[PDB]
Amino acid sequence: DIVLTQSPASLAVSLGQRATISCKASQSVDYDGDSYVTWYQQKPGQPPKLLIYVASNLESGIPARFSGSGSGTDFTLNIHPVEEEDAATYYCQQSNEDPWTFGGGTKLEIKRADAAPTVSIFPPSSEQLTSGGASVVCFLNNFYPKDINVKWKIDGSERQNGVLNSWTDQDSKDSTYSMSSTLTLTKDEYERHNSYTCEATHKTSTSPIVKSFNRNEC
Amino acid sequence: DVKLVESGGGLVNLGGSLKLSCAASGFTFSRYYMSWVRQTPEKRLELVAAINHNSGRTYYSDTVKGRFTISRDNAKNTLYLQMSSLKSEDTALYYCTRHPLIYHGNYLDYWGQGTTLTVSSAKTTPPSVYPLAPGSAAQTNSMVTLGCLVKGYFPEPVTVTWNSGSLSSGVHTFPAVLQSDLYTLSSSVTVPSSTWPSETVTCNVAHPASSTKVDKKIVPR
Repeated sequence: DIVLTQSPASLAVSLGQRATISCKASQSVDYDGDSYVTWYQQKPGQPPKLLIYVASNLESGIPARFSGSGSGTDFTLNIHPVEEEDAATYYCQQSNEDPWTFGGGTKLEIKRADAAPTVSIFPPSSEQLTSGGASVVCFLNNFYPKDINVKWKIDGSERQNGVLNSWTDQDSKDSTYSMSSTLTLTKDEYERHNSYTCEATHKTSTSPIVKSFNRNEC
Repeated sequence: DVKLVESGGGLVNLGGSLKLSCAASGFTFSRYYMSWVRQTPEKRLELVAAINHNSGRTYYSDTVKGRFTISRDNAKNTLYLQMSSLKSEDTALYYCTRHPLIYHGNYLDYWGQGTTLTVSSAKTTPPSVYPLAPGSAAQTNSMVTLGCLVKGYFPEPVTVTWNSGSLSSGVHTFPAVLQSDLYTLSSSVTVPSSTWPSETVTCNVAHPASSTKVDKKIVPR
């Protein structure tokens, strides 16, 4: 088999700038005037599209901002200038030897300005407590640098068991990221404490963004 | 225009079996090489199997050789993947793929939408859909955020809508995370504050494997 390793795994490039994605092959793939390497673009929830074939042939319809090159064991994809809708995971595929092999793919993050998350916190619904469960939900929406930190504090005591976090794919419209963090525990556990606090730290603030409610207050 | 639409996927047990289908249109199907390629939960792609225009030649990856069978009917413009002795590792989204003619175009010219395969002992389970509303001492700015918590379902996927589409531009639906053996995800929406009291906001939640569908109006506290 021909292992196809793609570095880096993610790359962040600003609108206008150049992105370059590498595809290194464990053995040579160049069958004479043709190196059989394909590039594919996949937007999340979308099916991949053919970008470039036989190393450097632009497939019909794709913008000239996408180009391909390379020989032997080293291959390369370039996009330049990068524009909004290039947010995607790009793949390289070998096809000179069976089995046809793919690279693990490289995500292209669009680089925009810093933006701080909008944080919101949500008590367990009556309807969940009724079933004997309690989840507290916190939303960190529309932020940039993907990098963040969430602290979940209970009565001013950091807690971490029962916390489930998810990240959305970069936003097509505004290129921001978003995350949810959900603390789960049983109803009885929920009922032994007063203050539930979601704290967010982001490189755009030294002051954490702190959002809380009291189970006892109103 | 070339179009490939695949089907027949869903949950199946270990050792189990299931046949996938891919329906083709917009091109002379009998001329083309055809393949199945699968994408794992962790986004790696792998060609499981391929077949030529006349069924004279078939290829299988070594991990599926002897368990899978690829076929085609040129009259019906359909391709098939017969799977058996299913392993957990087979769990993926399966695309069917067209090859261009004669090393002309790219070695995979066109892909379908994928159909999902889940091999697992765990059982099909619908979700609980809890409403996420702010406490009565809520965040009174120009906009307010609301949500639904879709918890304890299996397998993927779920779909979440808000007022049946009308609120699309302020919705974030977060990818699911797996716990004991159950997926939980969430979904937020933002709406002008001056709207939430007096106006309905409703998350529409469907889970196709269980034919579930529930709509939860978000009610203040």
